[PDB]
Amino acid sequence: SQRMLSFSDALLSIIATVMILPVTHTEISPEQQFDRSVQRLLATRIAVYLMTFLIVTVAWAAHTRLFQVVGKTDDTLALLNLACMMTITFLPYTFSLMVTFPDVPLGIFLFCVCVIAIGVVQALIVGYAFHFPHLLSPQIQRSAHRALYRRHVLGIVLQGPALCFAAAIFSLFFVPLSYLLMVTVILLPYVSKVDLHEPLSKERVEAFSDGVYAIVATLLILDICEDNVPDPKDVKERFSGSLVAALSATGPRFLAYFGSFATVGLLWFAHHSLFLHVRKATRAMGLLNTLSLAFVGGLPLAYQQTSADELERVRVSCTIIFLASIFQLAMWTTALLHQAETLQPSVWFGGREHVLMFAKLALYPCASLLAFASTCLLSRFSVGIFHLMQIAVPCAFLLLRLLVGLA
Amino acid sequence: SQRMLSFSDALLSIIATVMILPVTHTEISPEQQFDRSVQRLLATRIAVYLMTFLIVTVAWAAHTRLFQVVGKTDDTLALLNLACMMTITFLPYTFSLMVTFPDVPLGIFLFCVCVIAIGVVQALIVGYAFHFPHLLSPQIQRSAHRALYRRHVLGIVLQGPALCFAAAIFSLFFVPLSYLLMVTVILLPYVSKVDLHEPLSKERVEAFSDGVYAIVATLLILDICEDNVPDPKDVKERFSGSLVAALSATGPRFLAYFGSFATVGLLWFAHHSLFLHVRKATRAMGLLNTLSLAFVGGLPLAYQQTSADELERVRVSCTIIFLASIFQLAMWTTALLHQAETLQPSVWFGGREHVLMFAKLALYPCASLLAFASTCLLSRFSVGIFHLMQIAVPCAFLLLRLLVGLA
Repeated sequence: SQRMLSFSDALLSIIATVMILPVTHTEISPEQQFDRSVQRLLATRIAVYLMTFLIVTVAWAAHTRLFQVVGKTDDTLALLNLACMMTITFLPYTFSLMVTFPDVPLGIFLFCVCVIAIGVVQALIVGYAFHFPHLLSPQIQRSAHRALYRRHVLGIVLQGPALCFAAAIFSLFFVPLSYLLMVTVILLPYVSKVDLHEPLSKERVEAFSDGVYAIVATLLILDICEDNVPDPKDVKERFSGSLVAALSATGPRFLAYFGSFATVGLLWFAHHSLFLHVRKATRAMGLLNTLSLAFVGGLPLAYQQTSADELERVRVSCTIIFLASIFQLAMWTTALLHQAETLQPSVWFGGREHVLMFAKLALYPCASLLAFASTCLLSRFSVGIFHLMQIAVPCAFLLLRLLVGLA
Repeated sequence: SQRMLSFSDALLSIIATVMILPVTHTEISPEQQFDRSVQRLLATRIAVYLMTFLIVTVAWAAHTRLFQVVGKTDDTLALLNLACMMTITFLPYTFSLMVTFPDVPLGIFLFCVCVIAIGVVQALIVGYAFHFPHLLSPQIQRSAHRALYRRHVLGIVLQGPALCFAAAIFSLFFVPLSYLLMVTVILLPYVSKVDLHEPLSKERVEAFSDGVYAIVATLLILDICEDNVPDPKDVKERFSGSLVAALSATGPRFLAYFGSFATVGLLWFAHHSLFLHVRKATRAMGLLNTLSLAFVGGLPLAYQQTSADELERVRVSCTIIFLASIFQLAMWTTALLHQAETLQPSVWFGGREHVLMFAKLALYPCASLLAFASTCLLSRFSVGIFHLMQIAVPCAFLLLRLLVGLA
């Protein structure tokens, strides 16, 4: 069923985003005398977040590819894919167990137990589909007489788990540098030396993108609602017998959320407008989408420091913006492959909304590059001015594009 | 556009769920000598979570009703509804500001500022639609000549904000018992003394349900990933130079997540199977759905205590299960209204999957009622046995239903 995939992508997007939580609240204030240690901690949190997001995205891609061939789904497959969701959910904790405890073989053992678990869940799904082949994709067996496709399906869904099991066996009593056998789970699908590897549909990848955009836009208000509300005892504290004082004190956090939700929401708007006119995505499009989502998940942190010299924090925020928006612009740049089967005819080269899409997606990279140029001038606190300009232009952007095209 | 509503419902579901975060981690351990204060704190967190979920659901219903009449959407309306998302997002914090600081008029002022903000955003959306009436619903003005419908739209979208403004003005220098003028925002839509009030579509309400189910299933693994991983210094701590000891110590949390995700996932499965065969929902269906989602959002807490005499905690968990599942069973009970326009013909009274749906939705209420009966016996620790039985039966539930129907 198509609709179970909606819950699938929502839950897997939340799982992909789980790692940004320790990243957002990371004691950014340098009042403690452990600045080098704090920077090392930020480095490891960003690294683990990126790696976990990539791993969960790979798992989600595998799940949706499996559910393309078995699109028709009964209740039993619903329970089986719920078990698959259990396993994908437990993957990030095992990855974190690796990262925090590298030398201990137990982390490798648990992560590969998780990989074997997801693999055997997929294998059970495929076996149940095979035993009653009425719910497959319409052309796999309802139209094709080749049942040998089952062997390829089993291979693609079990190559990873077997390699992870072998890597765990190696790590038990061999050199722990055998991390590459685990990298094989992404290496082998990446290479195509030997219809399973068809690119992901626009609907599912866009649903994942929408879910991750929603969670990264809302996580900062999650932080606000956690403990940023003034306490009943706090009004007696600080000798401020009023609520205006506490609200003003917590105000910069609210300005941070203002900027964060604004930037993330308009990035989602640009991503959406890009994905309105795509009809058949490519693997490069999926890779650029996952990279862009990984780098846009970090905007909460970037704005969280830039709200609190500070030119370096503004630089970090603008660099995150630049990365997260160039990885969106690479999607639209990936039209030289073929405009016929990737983009709608109305948005083709020399199209009706042609320059509209160019500019509507290139303003954010343009804004970040102008910030990079502005770093030279001392009054480089234009990111707030950039915030206002970049949120005000799309309201009148149609008029600006019409004026540019008139000449 | 239909698809922008997907991001709408995802973000608004996350906003509706934001309040369960302080509820989940609420120092349940009674080792502190403030047990009465702890119980009072739990009471206020549950109350604020329920009220906030109801308020955000009302806001989401208003938003989706507005976007039914203006379903065709351009970029400008995308930015406007993003601003509406800003306002709906900020609503829960203002509600919490009320709850923590009741007597202070500032909380009322800020919440009504938020209400006026969402109201004026809706008003701007309606005005932009009116000035260029090419993107309305196909029958509002593309087929109906009555432009007076604009007055009713403005009334329905501005009656709430005006009443909240009046209530704030009252609270400024009158008795603060004027909370009822704010209850009017839900009272007036509830009453129908005087096509805007058409019941919500199955797609949107089911998308909201799927989003909230995903977040409530995943929030416990969020808690696990936050700080439940053993620390690099923790292995030196407790004189346990190994990882097995720390993993076993944090094990009951993982069993809690096992049970939580299992119960929430199968409740989502029951809800989904219920919503496969509905084609036109009613207002009673929407009310029962929002009530059920509110009461299923609390399962994380319930299992969080029941993992950690304890018969009372098991009782709380089973009571939450009972409420969250009777409020689903009331959906299916609401078929006596009309099976023709609510349920698919294959699932009508005396249908093919008739007893299938009855039992498939009634097992969880049956399990909770059996737990209530089992509380009498001393060995009432059958909820784990109930967990295993209730997750094992749906795998073979089709066979059980076939055997029952054979006789």
